[PDB]
Amino acid sequence: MDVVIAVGAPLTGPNAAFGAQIQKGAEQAAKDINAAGGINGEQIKIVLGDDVSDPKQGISVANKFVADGVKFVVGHFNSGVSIPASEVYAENGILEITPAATNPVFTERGLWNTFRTCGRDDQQGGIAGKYLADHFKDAKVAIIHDKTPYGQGLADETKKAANAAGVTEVMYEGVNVGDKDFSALISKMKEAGVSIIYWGGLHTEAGLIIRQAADQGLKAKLVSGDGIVSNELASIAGDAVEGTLNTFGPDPTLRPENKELVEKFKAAGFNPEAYTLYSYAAMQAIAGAAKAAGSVEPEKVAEALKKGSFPTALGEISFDEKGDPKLPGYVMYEWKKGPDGKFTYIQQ
Repeated sequence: MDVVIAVGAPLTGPNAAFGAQIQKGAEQAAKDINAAGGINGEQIKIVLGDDVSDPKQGISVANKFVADGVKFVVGHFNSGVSIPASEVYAENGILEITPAATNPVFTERGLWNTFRTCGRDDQQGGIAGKYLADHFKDAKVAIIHDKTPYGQGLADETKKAANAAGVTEVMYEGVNVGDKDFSALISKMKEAGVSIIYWGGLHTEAGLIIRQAADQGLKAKLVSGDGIVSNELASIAGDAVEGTLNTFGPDPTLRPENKELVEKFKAAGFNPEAYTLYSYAAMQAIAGAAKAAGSVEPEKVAEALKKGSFPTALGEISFDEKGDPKLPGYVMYEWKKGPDGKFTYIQQ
């Protein structure tokens, strides 16, 4: 009997590009694992669910997955979607491994079923806050967030770390996801002499802020997190994106062992940037744990995940008792033109 594994992701909406990263990564992994004999001799069957980065629609997706006999979910992208969805999964025998949701709460509720291949925002904010102090000790910093669990959570972790390292922000403000006119906020930052904008949120709002700041004559560098790692940031922001900084884990497209895999994605018409291989790796973790467990039962796969180590596109993966991966930490990237002439994030 096929092992039904769902991709829960923002396939449409503002974060569609990330939905594609997750979908393409998981789909290719399923194909590759199936070509090698499947999981414990059984083929993977992928089902898709589009959460539109909307917790309400994520819950409907979660319900659809339960009804369709889903056993494992790779996803979701947004913490505000993944946290509520994970409860539905936890109550209905479904293991969820997110490749991108970073809010600490996701693995801090004592649920048997929650795992990640990505890091978490207490780790990320620690790195970011220390970076602000190390490189912009005397700068006037504005901390702006998108009023979501993820965005404000990351801003707050960064604030805490920056504050402890001697940087006191001159502004701390929330904006609403979906809002697009930042003129007043940018003017306020200009009046305040802001030269650094720390952004707790995603690429859509980040790109709008970067572009509008340039247009309005606010000379400030935007610093953000894992939420902005898409080419679409550059598409929205334009050339003004140059110099932008953000934290992200290791870039797995740069791992030598992934050379052929990355070439294969490109031959299929997809640029497997950012979370693509984090999603690929989540599928690999499920397969490896099931192999070790001698079972495809989600509860048994969960126990196996917390015991052993497994080969993935991210490197050898293992998990702590809360479901968080033991993988390399966050590093700071800068936006610059890559060898292909496009602005992208490159590790400093």
